[PDB]
Amino acid sequence: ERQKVCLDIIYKMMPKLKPVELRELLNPVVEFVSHPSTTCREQMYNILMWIHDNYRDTDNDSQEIFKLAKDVLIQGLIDENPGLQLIIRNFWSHETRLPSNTLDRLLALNSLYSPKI
Repeated sequence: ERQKVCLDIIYKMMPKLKPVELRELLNPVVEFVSHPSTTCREQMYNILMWIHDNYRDTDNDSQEIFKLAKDVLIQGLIDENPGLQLIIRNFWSHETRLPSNTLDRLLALNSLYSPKI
C-alpha cells in the first residue's frame, strides 16, 4: 500500500520537478522492478513511459536519466504477468516507440538491447 501510494504521488507530481532532482529521485525508484506486486511494477512502468515520452528529445544529466529509464524499461520487457507483457508490447509497438516502417523499426530496435534480455 505504501509503494502504491508513493508511486501515485510520483505520477501526480513529476512534471513539477526538474531533472537535477529527478535523477536522485529515480535512482532508488527503479529498485522496485521484480517487486512481488504487479500493481507497483505497473505504476513504476507508467512513470517510466511518462519520463521516456517526456525525455526522448540537451542537458547531459537529463540524458543520463532518460537512458536509465529506457534501460530499466528494456529490463521491464520481461514480465511474469502476461498483462504487463501485453501493455509493454502495446507501448513499444507504438509508432513513436517503434517506427512504422519495418526497415526503420528494425534499425530502431537495434539500439534496443540488454545483455539480461
